[PDB]
Amino acid sequence: MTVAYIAIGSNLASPLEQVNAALKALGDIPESHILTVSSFYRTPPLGPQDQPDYLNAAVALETSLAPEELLNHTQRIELQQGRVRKAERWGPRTLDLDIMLFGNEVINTERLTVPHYDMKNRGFMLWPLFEIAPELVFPDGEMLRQILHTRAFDKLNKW
Ligand SMILES: Nc1ncnc2c1ncn2[C@@H]1O[C@H](COP(=O)(O)CP(=O)(O)OP(=O)(O)O)[C@@H](O)[C@H]1O
Ligand SMILES: Cc1ccccc1C(=O)CSc1nc2nc(N)[nH]c(=O)c2[nH]1
Ligand SMILES: [Ca+2]
Ligand SMILES: [Ca+2]
Ligand SMILES: [Ca+2]
Repeated sequence: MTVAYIAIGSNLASPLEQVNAALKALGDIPESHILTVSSFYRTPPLGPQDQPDYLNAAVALETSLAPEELLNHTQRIELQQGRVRKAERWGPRTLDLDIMLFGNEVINTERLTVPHYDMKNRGFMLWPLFEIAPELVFPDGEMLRQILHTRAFDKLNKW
């Protein structure tokens, strides 16, 4: 088994409903069990700002799936919750499931890059992650606690 950490975001079609439904669906992924769910946070949009605020959360999922098999499931769940691809970069969406970490693994395939390429620069990923895994160490040895101690991030407000 490995513990995967997944970032959840939603800013369309009742984000609380989307995230609750996503948590049910994540539990239903085979060879996998949810260990921990963070608080829900209401966060201002980064990137384009002409969209509603996000609900952000993090989940710890213990799994014996291959990393790309986990991605298969997270993509399925997004699509089944009505996620539609628009032309605008970083536009709003009903559900976004980003695989932040897959144990200590470094993965670089055509479909999957882990650790998530920008997570160390995103408070809306790191703060919920710290809530559920304060002892976390990244594959490169960096400590989550040290990043959050050193780098300027806005505090998150709970939903
Ligand atoms: N760690 C990861 N988690 C989820 N998807 C990933 C991933 N690494 C690569 N991908 C790939 O990323 C592709 C595009 O996903 P999108 O959701 O449109 C990017 P985004 O989440 O809007 O932006 P971001 O990656 O800057 O957060 C997916 O089809 C998937 O194949
Ligand atoms: C941080 C950042 C810097 C520069 C350009 C883009 C971005 C995005 O994250 C864009 S996509 C995105 N932006 C987001 N904003 C919030 N609050 N929550 C999210 O889950 C979320 N996802
Ligand atoms: Ca399961
Ligand atoms: Ca994302
Ligand atoms: Ca995504």
